[PDB]
Amino acid sequence: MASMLEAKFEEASLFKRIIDGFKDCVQLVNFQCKEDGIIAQAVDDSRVLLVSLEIGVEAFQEYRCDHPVTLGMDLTSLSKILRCGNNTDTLTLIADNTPDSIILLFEDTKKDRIAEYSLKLMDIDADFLKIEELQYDSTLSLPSSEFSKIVRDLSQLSDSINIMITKETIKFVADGDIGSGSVIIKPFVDMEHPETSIKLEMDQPVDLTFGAKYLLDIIKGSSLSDRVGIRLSSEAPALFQFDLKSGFLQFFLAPKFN
Amino acid sequence: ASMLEAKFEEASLFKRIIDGFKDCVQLVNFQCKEDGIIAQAVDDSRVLLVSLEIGVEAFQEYRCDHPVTLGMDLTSLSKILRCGNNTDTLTLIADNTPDSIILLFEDTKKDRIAEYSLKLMDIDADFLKIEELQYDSTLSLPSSEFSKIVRDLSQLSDSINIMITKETIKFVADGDIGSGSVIIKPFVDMEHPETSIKLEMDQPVDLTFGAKYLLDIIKGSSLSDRVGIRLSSEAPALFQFDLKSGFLQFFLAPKFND
Amino acid sequence: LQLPWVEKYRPQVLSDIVGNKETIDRLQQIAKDGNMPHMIISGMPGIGKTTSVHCLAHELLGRSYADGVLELNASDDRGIDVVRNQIKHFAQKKLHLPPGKHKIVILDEADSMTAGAQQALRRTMELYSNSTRFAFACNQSNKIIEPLQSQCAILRYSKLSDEDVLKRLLQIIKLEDVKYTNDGLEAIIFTAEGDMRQAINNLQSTVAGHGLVNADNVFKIVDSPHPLIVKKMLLASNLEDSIQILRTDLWKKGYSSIDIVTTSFRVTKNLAQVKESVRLEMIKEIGLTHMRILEGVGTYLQLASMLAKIHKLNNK
Amino acid sequence: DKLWTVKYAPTNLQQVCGNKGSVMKLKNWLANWENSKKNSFKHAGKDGSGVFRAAMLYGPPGIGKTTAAHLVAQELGYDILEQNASDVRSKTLLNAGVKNALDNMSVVGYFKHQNLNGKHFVIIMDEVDGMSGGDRGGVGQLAQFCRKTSTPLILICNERNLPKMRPFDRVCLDIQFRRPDANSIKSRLMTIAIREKFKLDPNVIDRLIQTTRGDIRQVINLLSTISTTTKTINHENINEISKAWEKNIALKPFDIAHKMLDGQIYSDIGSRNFTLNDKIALYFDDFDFTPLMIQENYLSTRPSVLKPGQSHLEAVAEAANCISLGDIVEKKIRSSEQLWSLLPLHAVLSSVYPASKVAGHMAGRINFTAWLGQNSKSAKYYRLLQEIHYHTRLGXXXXXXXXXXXXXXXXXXXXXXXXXXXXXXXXXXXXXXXXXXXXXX
Amino acid sequence: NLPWVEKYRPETLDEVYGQNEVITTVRKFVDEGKLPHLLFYGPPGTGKTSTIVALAREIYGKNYSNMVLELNASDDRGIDVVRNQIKDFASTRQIFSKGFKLIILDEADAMTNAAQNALRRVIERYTKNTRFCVLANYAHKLTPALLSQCTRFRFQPLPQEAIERRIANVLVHEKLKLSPNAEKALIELSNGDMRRVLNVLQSCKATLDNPDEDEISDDVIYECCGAPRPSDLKAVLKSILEDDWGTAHYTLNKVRSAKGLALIDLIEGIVKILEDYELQNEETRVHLLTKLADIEYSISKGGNDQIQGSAVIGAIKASFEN
Ligand SMILES: Nc1ncnc2c1ncn2[C@@H]1O[C@H](COP(=O)(O)OP(=O)(O)OP(O)(O)=S)[C@@H](O)[C@H]1O
Ligand SMILES: Nc1ncnc2c1ncn2[C@@H]1O[C@H](COP(=O)(O)OP(=O)(O)OP(O)(O)=S)[C@@H](O)[C@H]1O
Ligand SMILES: Nc1ncnc2c1ncn2[C@@H]1O[C@H](COP(=O)(O)OP(=O)(O)OP(O)(O)=S)[C@@H](O)[C@H]1O
Ligand SMILES: [Mg+2]
Ligand SMILES: [Mg+2]
Ligand SMILES: [Mg+2]
Repeated sequence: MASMLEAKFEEASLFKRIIDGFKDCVQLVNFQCKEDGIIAQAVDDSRVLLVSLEIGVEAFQEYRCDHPVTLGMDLTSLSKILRCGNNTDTLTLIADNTPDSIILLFEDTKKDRIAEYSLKLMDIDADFLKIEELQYDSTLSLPSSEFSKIVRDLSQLSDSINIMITKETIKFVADGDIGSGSVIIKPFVDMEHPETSIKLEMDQPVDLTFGAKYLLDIIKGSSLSDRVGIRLSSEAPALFQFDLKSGFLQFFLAPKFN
Repeated sequence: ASMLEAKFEEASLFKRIIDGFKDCVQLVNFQCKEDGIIAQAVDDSRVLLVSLEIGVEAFQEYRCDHPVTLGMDLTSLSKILRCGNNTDTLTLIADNTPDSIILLFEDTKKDRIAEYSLKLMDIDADFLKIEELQYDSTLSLPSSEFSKIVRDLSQLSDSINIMITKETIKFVADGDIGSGSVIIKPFVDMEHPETSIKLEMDQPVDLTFGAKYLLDIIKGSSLSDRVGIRLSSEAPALFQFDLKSGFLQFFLAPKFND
Repeated sequence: LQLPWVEKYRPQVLSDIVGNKETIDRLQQIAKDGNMPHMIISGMPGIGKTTSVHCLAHELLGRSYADGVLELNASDDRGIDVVRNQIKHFAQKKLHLPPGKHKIVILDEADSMTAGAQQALRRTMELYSNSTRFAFACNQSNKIIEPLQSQCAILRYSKLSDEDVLKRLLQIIKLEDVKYTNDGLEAIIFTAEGDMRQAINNLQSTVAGHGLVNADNVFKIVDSPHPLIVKKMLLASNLEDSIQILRTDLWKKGYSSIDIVTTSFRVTKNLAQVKESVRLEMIKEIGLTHMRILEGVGTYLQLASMLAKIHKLNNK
Repeated sequence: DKLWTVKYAPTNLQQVCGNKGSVMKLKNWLANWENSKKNSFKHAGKDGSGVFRAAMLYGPPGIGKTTAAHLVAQELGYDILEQNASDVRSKTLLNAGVKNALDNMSVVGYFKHQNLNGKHFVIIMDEVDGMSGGDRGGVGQLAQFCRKTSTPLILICNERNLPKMRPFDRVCLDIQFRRPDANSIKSRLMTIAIREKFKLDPNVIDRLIQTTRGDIRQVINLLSTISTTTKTINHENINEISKAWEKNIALKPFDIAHKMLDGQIYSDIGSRNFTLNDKIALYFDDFDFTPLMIQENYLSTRPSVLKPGQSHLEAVAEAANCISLGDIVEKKIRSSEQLWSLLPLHAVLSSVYPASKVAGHMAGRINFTAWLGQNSKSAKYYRLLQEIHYHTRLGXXXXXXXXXXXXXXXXXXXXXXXXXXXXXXXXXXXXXXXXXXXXXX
Repeated sequence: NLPWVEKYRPETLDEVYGQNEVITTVRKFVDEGKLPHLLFYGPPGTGKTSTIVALAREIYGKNYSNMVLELNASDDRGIDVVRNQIKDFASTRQIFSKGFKLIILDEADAMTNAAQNALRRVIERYTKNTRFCVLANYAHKLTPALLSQCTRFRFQPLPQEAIERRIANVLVHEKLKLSPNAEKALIELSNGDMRRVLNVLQSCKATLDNPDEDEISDDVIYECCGAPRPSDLKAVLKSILEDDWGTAHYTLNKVRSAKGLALIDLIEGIVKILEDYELQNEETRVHLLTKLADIEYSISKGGNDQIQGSAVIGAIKASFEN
């Protein structure tokens, strides 16, 4: 009965998976809260990967948030807290006016157990970037568990992974010193299980190379969506996206030199 | 003939037991008698003391005619104790004035005899002291349900305060990155008596501890599926772990708080 | 309970410090405004540094001291790790404060902070000076790496004059109804050499064991060569006489060879009777012997040569 | 509201007081980088800044190194990726972090894009001589990057001639920054003052710089002490506040040397108003500089304390001797963290006594200690002569080298035809010459 | 089988000799519940360690080990040990009996300034619940911030009285006899260090013992702890003062090499034997003490045994031209 922001996650585990989704490449991040929902972008420490989040008001059993508020917080701390909450728990975000902190209430069906944590906010001078929906040369999509395996496999061979989309065909290559690694997957659609289908909307060929380390970090969003969208263009950062019932977690990875 | 004939119903018993000491306590002289085994020891800081009592009821056979003094190292002992299959039976065997104790593992179908020797540790100390026997408050909850609350809060502070207020068990931690508070009440699930939480209070209690120890304590959660805790202002808190014929109890000293 | 008076009567506001007026006022003003620069407050033991900074901390943050001040002293962990995390995290912490106020980080006993750590502190207080300001307290600023030094104001503190020591001494006397003597107070002043803490501590130990604070009682707890005797030894008209004072009243009574010299120096210093030129040449001698005592040769002989050389000068 | 060093921090290389020569040398290198790359970094241009992947800035505290590196980067459109001592730069994390950006482009470089470098990094590895035990193998891995990077790399440190910095020697373009020029700092400080609504005697603004030994960051902070201390500055206050400020916060080390050297304090009369106990106490007002201060100017006074018929010279020799003795004492005090109980004696032997021997009228003027910066010269050169020895040890102790490397100067400077002849016929290279040239000079 | 030095270690406070003013005040302090932080400083073997150990027993009895925390130079006490172990014990209540805890830091002057500083900050924050006792040979080697935190009790060298008494005790529980002025010699040579007395006394209970009832003489002692004797020493002076150089240079050269003496020892003894003469001019005294004091000093740094000796002869001789 004393707040300017009061959201209540349908599932506690959600906000955790959402943050464990990128708390390894980004440390400090500003969460912009408004009427419709929560939005947040943050650049990598090496300034190579841009991370953008979007949590729609449809992910909360109840979402208030009167005025627009900025919640700058350290993901390592916030992560320690979320780790507290158990299964049968309704995580509720709470923020007063011009906060210095933030409360995370872990209630339970059985009103005989209540656990609330306070988290001191950070002062973040975010270099706000202008992300604009672009027209990428190629736009594929595949199971996140697969993209994960592929990325993990190849990363053992090289520090760089080349993604080639030629003649409607997805090809990942890794050329190291010990040897090379090549994986190719052709589009299809299994009506048996639509989620295991490989899509591909090419318009122009694409040959980009990404740092293996950043892909190993992006594949961590493979707990939010069973599928991963990848949009590539010779003149722009790659875009890896995971879909959330009410939003998404997207990554913009800058390529290497030609 | 063996002056000390101790056969454990299951070798998997003496294993969960020593797991309580193992970490917080260094060396522990084991004094045997005609009714079972007892032993105690204290932290090099003199903040926590462990008291072990093993009754014959948890023995398939016990015979220790004349009392004995078995000094031994837990790290060395804990090793010998792992060399036991879940199909064997442990048997403590010591001669007149032991120069090393013997553990015997045996099956009940195939001839397999595992006999390990173990030198004894003599520290020239046997101070067993206990004085408290009536606390202002007694509570109980599942050993797992506890160990959780403990490590959660351990993340935000070096100290954890178990605040016993009018029918409300309260654990709190205040630190650098934020605060943490878990308040569980006494409840009973007719269908799940084990996960029930009982609390009998008389006079309010308020005392802080050092998470350091509190942590090593929740390791005795391996000895049982339910931990008992008795508090009393300006008095070492007692954490007891019930066992069929005995128990493992921790006496933790608080911190002068004013 | 046994509340030490050094703690019980610790100045709780910039006003109560009998410090270095000039400098303290400088602080009083920063307390009213708020543009507190990073600063290194250095000086001898017990003149009011740690008190000072903490008092500045309050008048600046009021109810905010609790969340806007982070103290880290020699009893805390202050290595590379803590500097790169705790401290950094604090400066990055969000805390809404009045226009000219900033969070304060107090690193006391800063001359104990390893260089590597200080080195890892540099960038933090440079990047977040707009919300966080640092205060370093030490006896030797010499132990603060220059990069940190150039980032802050250096405020030197001076030993407390006997007048100042005397004032706070009486203030405590009234609030404790202590029975004192003028000579008794002169004994404390004389043995605290500008150290308020030292003075108070003694004062209490003196009352705690003799109630009445008189020279005789004071020098009892101090248990060092009584100034009077030491004096009567340095002024003895005959070298034979003074050597007797050293033999009968000092050495035979079991006082440390270090104890003798130190007092001798202290007494020679206040020997108004003698002349500046003279007291200094003596000191030069007492010191030479002193350093000899420190190199191991703390023999009776040495002390004798000291008095001998004294007379040689006080006769020429 | 903000610290002054902040609000008055350069915004263009067109505001870096001093080192303009080195700033240029820097900016250039960062310009011809693309080409140097195009040419496999094997074409040491007319500047030499062409065979170097990375540049190594170095110099005293607060002289603009960190400002230049950042500024030179922002001027050529590049995006900055920096790290410093507050970060963990161990070989492990180094190889798991930045190693990955050595050949990558800025993700910010896109949402910002006519920029020609906007999508490229300039790696600023700052405060490198600060990498402690919290950076195992950091310098090594860092020095390895200077050879295999594919983007501009800028490293900053305070002491380039250190053992920990050895691994960086031959691997990069090291541009030196010396202590900015007084006129530069004086001019700058004036500008500040004017904007800060106050005036100061060019003699005060002058000695500050002298005290700050060139630390432009320090003077700025030290100069923000006035307006911050007093509540309201007025028309008249300006001329008088300088006193309380100068004799307390600012040039306190001077008011000490002043008082100490005033003969009025040693005369029978003042001799009891300002007692022996007070004179000694003045020492504990800055026991760091006081000894340095007295030694600095105990011979620039018109004594009024000399015994009748005692020459200025004679009295000086007596203090000279005492200054000497006090040193012996200091050395021991600094040989055992537990010897502070000797400071009073040092007070007498290093200041009060010497003073009393020549105190009186101030002939010249109180000067800052020459010993400090003079101790830099001597030191910074022993390191040179040293590396020179560990290159000639093949051809006399490092001492016998500076006292026999005289003849060499001739057959190495003589006329500057027989160029290559002697040079190479010495087994020396480029740096082997550039280095030996410095000291010899 | 403990060497006497340890064998006769005070078991209780009533067994400590010559430190009564300390024992009484301390005990009064405990009985009145006003025990302050303690600093026991003094030279070697004066009863410092004996005293707190005993004081600690008397106070806690058997709950000793679980209520008292003691560390000494043999232990690790850097800054880490201070914020941890020490700090922990100081901020944690007792497990057994109720009351205040006691931390003993022996040979604290062996600690570094960094550690001392941290120690002090701990003692400051937990003074309202725990008691500290610091022990040292030199207060001056202790940080003023640490010293200023406790009440001081200087353990002075054991007075004739005390040492004569203990000598009496050891002579009983040990079949041993000590001639009149032999006990006196032992005293004058122990410089108030009870430790050196018990040491030589057993360096005889295993030397002269044959009939198990012999008599220890002045000699047995002077020779035992290799120290001059009035006769010898007081003779070497005469040879230096009267006889020619060559002759005196011989007397000294023999007396010290025939008795294993060292200038250092001789000088000292001479300075005192000479301190009673009624010299003519005062300068005689001065220059004498001066040069002798200079000699003694140069020796402590190892110069040239030969020259330094001739230096002593010279100094003593030269100065006696009045
Ligand atoms: N100028 C002063 N005015 C009044 N009380 C003082 C003054 N200086 C010291 N005290 C007393 O001495 C105690 C300790 O002084 P501190 O401020 O800790 O000295 P300090 O200069 O920080 O000493 P260190 O840490 O050993 S360098 C305080 O709690 C006061 O009661
Ligand atoms: N050469 C200069 N010209 C103008 N202002 C300067 C100069 N050097 C320093 N400053 C001021 O001092 C502040 C810090 O200077 P920096 O360049 O960061 O120092 P630095 O040389 O890197 O020092 P370190 O980190 O101690 S090595 C700036 O924000 C400026 O206001
Ligand atoms: N006052 C005393 N009364 C009786 N015996 C003593 C006394 N002082 C010393 N002794 C003997 O000397 C031995 C050493 O005394 P300690 O109490 O350990 O001396 P200490 O003052 O701690 O010495 P340090 O460590 O060299 S400073 C004991 O075991 C005693 O037998
Ligand atoms: Mg302090
Ligand atoms: Mg810098
Ligand atoms: Mg001892």
